[PDB]
Amino acid sequence: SLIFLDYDGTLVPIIMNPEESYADAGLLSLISDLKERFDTYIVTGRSPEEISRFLPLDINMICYHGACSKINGQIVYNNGSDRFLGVFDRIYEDTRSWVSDFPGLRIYRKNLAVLYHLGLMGADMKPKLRSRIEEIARIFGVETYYGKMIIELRVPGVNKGSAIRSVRGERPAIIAGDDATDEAAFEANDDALTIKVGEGETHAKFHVADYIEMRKILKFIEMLGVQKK
Ligand SMILES: [Mg+2]
Ligand code: NA
Ligand code: NA
Repeated sequence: SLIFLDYDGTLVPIIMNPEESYADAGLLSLISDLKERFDTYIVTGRSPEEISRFLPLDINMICYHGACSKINGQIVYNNGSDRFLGVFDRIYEDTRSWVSDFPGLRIYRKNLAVLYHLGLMGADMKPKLRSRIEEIARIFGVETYYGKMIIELRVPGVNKGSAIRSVRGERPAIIAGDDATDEAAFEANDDALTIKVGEGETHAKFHVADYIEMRKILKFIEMLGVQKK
């Protein structure tokens, strides 16, 4: 059957340095085993280049919250998102210097998104930075996402739920995630086995404490298949 797994905060912990989130041997073994028994999909806001190096396994992925997928190794742009490739290049070029204007600010460039991390930044200039980002968004016609210590410019209309729905249709599936974008995905796929990771109110059918418990559940599902055959 199908299994859709969010990456950050679901399979790995949320950390201050997101560029370091490579999968450890434990996760590599778990997913390696899991993909042998289930059609496995990593669903993330990360790019295919990121997940590909973080988790170098033979699995499918829905990236950028659905703007691009990597299926059977093929980079597949969805909803004509490739029309935005030149846009994000320009956005990065015109805003990369902000790292000096706002010491502490970190900018993560991706083909279809530019993520501004305010984690190490001073509090005082955040409202100013936020307004600058929104201005760039209006200028280039892109969409702005506000997360925890994060502000990301992305392709308008991306939606994890819709992307997942599009793949599974009505087929049975497991869907796991840790934040609002996943909560929304559960809503768009409420007939699936929804799993919430972390604290907070949720409508998921099952709930786990953290990525460690999440991994344990996946570990168990694997053992179930070993007996099942
Ligand atoms: Mg997450
Ligand atoms: Na992470
Ligand atoms: Na976690």
